[PDB]
Amino acid sequence: EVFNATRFASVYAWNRKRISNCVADYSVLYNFAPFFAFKCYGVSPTKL
Amino acid sequence: NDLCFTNVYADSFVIKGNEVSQIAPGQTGNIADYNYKLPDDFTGCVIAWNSNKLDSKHSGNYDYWYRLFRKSKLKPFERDISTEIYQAGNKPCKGKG
Ligand SMILES: *[C@@H]1O[C@H](CO)[C@@H](O)[C@H](O)[C@H]1NC(C)=O
Repeated sequence: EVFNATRFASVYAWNRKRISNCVADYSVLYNFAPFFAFKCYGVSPTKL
Repeated sequence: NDLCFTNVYADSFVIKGNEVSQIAPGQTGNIADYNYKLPDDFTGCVIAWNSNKLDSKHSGNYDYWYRLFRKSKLKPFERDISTEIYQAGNKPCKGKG
């Protein structure tokens, strides 16, 4: 529901959604977009 | 000119402009992940000069290729010449579309 939206708000008003009480599989995140920059700081994306 | 090397390897490939900045030890992107990854402790140097006279022609040219779809990241200095359709969902689908 965060990747299937149609009105990603402008940067002046960055929409902030909270994710709680759920199981996080990032395979859907990988599938749902032809990524351009998966650059990550705090965690290694492979070990997610 | 003042150091003696036990071996020198020359890897050459045509690539777009921004992926030149992509090519560096410890980087990210569709090329640095699925096509060519340099080692983090890379002892070497990179060379990039523009070529619009041999990779271009009237009516265009599409001979070159690149991979955005791989099962996993490319461990450093590995070649992955293979034409396998990336699975999506749970289908053993073998084809385009
Ligand atoms: C958005 O949702 C529809 C719902 O069927 C889905 O088919 C589509 O792939 C989604 N696309 C994006 C870009 O989120």
